[PDB]
Amino acid sequence: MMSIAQVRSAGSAGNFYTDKDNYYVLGSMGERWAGRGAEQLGLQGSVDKDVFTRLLEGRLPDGADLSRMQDGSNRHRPGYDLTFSAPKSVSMMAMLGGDKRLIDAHNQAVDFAVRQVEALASTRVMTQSETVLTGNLVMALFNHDTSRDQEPQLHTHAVVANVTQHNGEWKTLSSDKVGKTGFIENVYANQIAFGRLYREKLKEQVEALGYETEVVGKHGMWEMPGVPVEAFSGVDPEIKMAEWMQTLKETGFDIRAYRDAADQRAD
Ligand SMILES: [Mg+2]
Repeated sequence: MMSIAQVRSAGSAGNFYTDKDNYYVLGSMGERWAGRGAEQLGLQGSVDKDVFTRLLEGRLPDGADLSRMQDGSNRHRPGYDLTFSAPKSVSMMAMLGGDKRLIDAHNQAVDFAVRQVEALASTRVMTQSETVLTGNLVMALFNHDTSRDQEPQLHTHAVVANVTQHNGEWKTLSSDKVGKTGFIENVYANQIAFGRLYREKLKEQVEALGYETEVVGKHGMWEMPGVPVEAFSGVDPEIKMAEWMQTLKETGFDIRAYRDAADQRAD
């Protein structure tokens, strides 16, 4: 699924997305830049925290600056956070099960969905304003491993900076409340579909690995049959991790055998 929320403020955002405690189980954040806007800025690969933070403030390495300081406060909205969450069975198998290929499958599915989101990129150019498609965004993807309930959950925070290049200049992303022609409005209207696109893309890959899937909800929500999702549904990263492993062992589920059955059943 894909959750949508506005990024709070430049600083705390920087700290949240790169906070080690959010990806302790994964061991890595696996962050990377994405979006045609990023390639145009020369931003590729790993994300430097200072550059990411300044970007959320509206300051580009390009030299362009969209910050609007009003008595110590920046009124430039940082951007949006689109979170793609993998199904519980995948998260368990990836993080507690050892199958790292599923993390990679999760990334590729997220990468795929984010491209379709980028196509909605637009800016407001009042000639009466109007929205004009831009087709480029600057994004930073960060992987986290825990849900709000402290259960295993592989999810990627797709942070979309509030900037976009139009006719050479960097402008803020479109916002149209009334006609709902703005970028964010178009994202909301397709929230389900995008989360759907990500899930479908992830499903194809997991099935190519030899894994089975089963629809457990609406809009195609699915889980890998047989995985004890139940056990994980209902302060110190190291202790939390030890607990997850402990409650899993107590489910009696033989993870490795599950993996081998997928292998001897793939190709
Ligand atoms: Mg998180």
